Amino acid sequence: LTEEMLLKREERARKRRLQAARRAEEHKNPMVRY
Amino acid sequence: SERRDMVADFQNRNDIFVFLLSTRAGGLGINLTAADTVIFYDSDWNPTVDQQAMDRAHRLGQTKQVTVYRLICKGTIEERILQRAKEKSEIQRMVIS
Amino acid sequence: RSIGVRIKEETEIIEGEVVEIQIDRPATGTGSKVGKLTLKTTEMETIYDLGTKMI
Amino acid sequence: LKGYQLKGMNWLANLYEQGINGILADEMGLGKTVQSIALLAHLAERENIWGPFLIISPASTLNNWHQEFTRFVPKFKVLPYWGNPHDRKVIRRFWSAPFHVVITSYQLVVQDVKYFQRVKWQYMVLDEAQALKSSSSVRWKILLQFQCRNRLLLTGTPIQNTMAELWALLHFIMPTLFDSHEEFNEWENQLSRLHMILKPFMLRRIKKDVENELSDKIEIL
Ligand SMILES: Nc1ncnc2c1ncn2[C@@H]1O[C@H](COP(=O)(O)OP(=O)(O)O)[C@@H](O)[C@H]1O
Repeated sequence: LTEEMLLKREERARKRRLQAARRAEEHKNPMVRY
Repeated sequence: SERRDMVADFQNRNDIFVFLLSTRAGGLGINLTAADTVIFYDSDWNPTVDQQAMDRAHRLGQTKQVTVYRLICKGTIEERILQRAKEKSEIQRMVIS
Repeated sequence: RSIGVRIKEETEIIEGEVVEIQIDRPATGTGSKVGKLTLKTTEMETIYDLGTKMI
Repeated sequence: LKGYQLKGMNWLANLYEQGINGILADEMGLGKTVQSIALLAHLAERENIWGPFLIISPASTLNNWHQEFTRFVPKFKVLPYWGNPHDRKVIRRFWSAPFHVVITSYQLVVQDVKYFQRVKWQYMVLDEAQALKSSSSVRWKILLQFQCRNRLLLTGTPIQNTMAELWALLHFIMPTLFDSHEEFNEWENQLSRLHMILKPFMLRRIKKDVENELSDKIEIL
């Protein structure tokens, strides 16, 4: 019920933080034999 | 992106002898203190830009020795650079020294 | 015949005693031979992976 | 930090207290960028630790400008800004102060100013500021329009060209008396006045502060 009002932010926000991190770490770095 | 890994292999290794730079992409802030010596195969038409580029080798981390070379044609045209450089050097001193 | 042209030929040589050789030859094939060779001195020794014209 | 670095830092702190823009024209190889790093961490007045800030730089230095903030003080929220459009622009969707200092270069800034003006800065750091020497440039005409209390110019020795390129950096530091060249050409004598225009907002040393430890360049033609 009430959680979805926050999920619509935080589910995206955890993805923003992760995408920022993985961008920023690039942005800061037979045969014979005789 | 490419400007990082070439510097990161030239600093912090003994694997390489020499690096090629343009006077204007290489001349600013790179701090290649792994270098002992510099050759200007060309001097620039704007004087002191060579000196600004020399000091991106010349700084405190160089424990061993320091040298710089200029290679110049005998009077054909490249003399006009060393002329206009020595001529403008008086102005370029007297604004700070 | 009475004008000399004088040339320094300077080249790198390997001068050693053969320890062992392996030559590998295909069962029939196109002829892509391959092999290894080893050389010694009274001080030092090493292995060379061989090329096609060397073989 | 060696004592001369702290001395230059307190002179920049005096220009901060006085609200004055200036040129960090100490010699090269001394901690040029390092004399700016301590502006954030040294002052007890709190604001310098948590404000928004921005750096403009020549593109080949978009590496040491983040590596410094891994050793001198590693605590800063620092954001690099360069790449393909969706490499760079997308970082503005993450920070939308919540993140402190942004690193940039002149080719980007002259196009991106419309985005950068969406955020205020406390201080502006401008590295190899001789990039602004041409007041005719689209770059200088736009870079004048960034928002801060202080602009600090860093250079590998400033100016060193004819009067057509003296005007732009002085005018970028102060608009006062910088209406036209005619009286400024009057302001030995003329050079002494031009020196006393620069000296209240430019430092000098000669390398002897480090040539106690370092030997000469062997220079050859
Ligand atoms: N913690 C430190 N310990 C010793 N030397 C330091 C330290 N921090 C800075 N330096 C000196 O900084 C010099 C490099 O300066 P750098 O950061 O590249 O600034 P600059 O552009 O002025 O040369 C090195 O020679 C190094 O010895």
